[PDB]
Amino acid sequence: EGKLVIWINGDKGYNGLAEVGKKFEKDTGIKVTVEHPDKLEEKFPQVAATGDGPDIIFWAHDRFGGYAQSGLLAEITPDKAFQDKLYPFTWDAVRYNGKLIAYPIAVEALSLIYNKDLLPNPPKTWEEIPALDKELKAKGKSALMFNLQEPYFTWPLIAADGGYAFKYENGKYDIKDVGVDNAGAKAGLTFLVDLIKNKHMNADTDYSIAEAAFNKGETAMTINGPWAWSNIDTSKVNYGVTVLPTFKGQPSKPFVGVLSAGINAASPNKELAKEFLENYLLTDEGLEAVNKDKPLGAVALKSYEEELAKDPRIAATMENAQKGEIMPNIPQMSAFWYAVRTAVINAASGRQTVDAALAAAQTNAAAVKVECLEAELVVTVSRDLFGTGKLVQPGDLTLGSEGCQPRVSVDTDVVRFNAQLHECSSRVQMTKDALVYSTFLLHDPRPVSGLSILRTNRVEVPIECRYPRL
Ligand SMILES: OC[C@H]1O[C@H](O[C@H]2[C@H](O)[C@@H](O)[C@@H](O)O[C@@H]2CO)[C@H](O)[C@@H](O)[C@@H]1O
Repeated sequence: EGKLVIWINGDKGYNGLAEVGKKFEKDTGIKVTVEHPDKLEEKFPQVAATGDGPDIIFWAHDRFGGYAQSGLLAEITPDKAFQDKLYPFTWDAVRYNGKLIAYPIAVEALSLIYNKDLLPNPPKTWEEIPALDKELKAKGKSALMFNLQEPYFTWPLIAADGGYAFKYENGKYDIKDVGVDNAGAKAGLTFLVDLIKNKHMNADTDYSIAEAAFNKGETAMTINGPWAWSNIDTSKVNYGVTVLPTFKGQPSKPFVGVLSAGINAASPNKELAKEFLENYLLTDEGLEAVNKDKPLGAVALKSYEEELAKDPRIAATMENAQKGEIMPNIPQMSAFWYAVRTAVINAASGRQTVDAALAAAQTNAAAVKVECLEAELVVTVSRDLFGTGKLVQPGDLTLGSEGCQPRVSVDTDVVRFNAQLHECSSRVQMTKDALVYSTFLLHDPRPVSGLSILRTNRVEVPIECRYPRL
């Protein structure tokens, strides 16, 4: 106590935020340490639960609903005055069960970035790209390259024809109705898989690779957010930020993220944190510092938002955001992201059919929660697997092959597997960055007693853990 530790992703303007801390230390004498750990969104909950963790954590609003439910977040109490300074849309994003849990910072959205010396006219539709690629392939270039390793980037396409995360009905989200295995999704994803089959794109393409490609002018287009602009400005590439291409006449639907800053419920400096955020970061001078390092896009503060609205890049950001859908901040979000992530990855690698991959993503997102530990794996399965109300039995569930002998625990609503990674991995591989331990969870009620007909209750989902190669 007597300082502030802050966590924020590595792709954000952490250097600018540390400057806002440099000022905060000068005026109050309290030192601010800004950190940018990898997987900090998965790590925060882990440390915060043990009383530890940073004072302030930065991330899109979608994670904070889970945090608040786990009791890891202190409630924020800004007065009516301070509230008027921020847009009502941004406050809604950080509200869970009728409470304010974090401070809205900026509004993010994925935009289409093109290099106009290469491509004066950006494609208005996705379909135009397969052909536009052949033309560029002719002169040692590629049409499009972006991060295929994160569902955040490929979702805008999948969600175009009618893909959605959770059905919002009657004023609430139905965590059992997930729209990832419908025709709209399959369409979007199928198109993406085709691109990789057509070799118009590489399945192993991730953030840095797509960044370096576009920044070195090796590709005409890329998809990314405001934070990316800083590095593209330094590469002195004549680029442009425009609306995302439409898929089958329908516009791409990106998830709208609202960069938020929460306060650790176990943080001893709650008052100090409230000061820094309200009275140092959320001001014209504070947001300016960060924005300069890495663009925040459309800031939540009305005063500094209007000053940046002139920027055509921000305008295109807002346009895509307008055509997109705000992320739910419900705790089931993480399950959703994992489900989709695994889906896209398996499909793109041709390891699964689009129809199968999105089928498993359906179950995963609804019924399954995977937790990856150092040498250990935890899989939690909803007993109401199908949503029929008929609870499955533990003996019917099976993790991995015969060698996998996990410790099985059974609650009223769940069945939990604790498995050793070494014992339970059916498949291991290496990516640019990652070691991937993979396995499957299986529900096989058979042999059954009655005549199994219509819908089959044999379900198999992918269980995967990805670890950074250091
Ligand atoms: O891809 C899954 C991922 O999506 C979002 O993460 C974004 C984040 O919102 C952006 O600020 C920036 O950091 O890019 C991220 C994707 O690499 C969700 O916020 C996150 O929960 C989810 O895991």
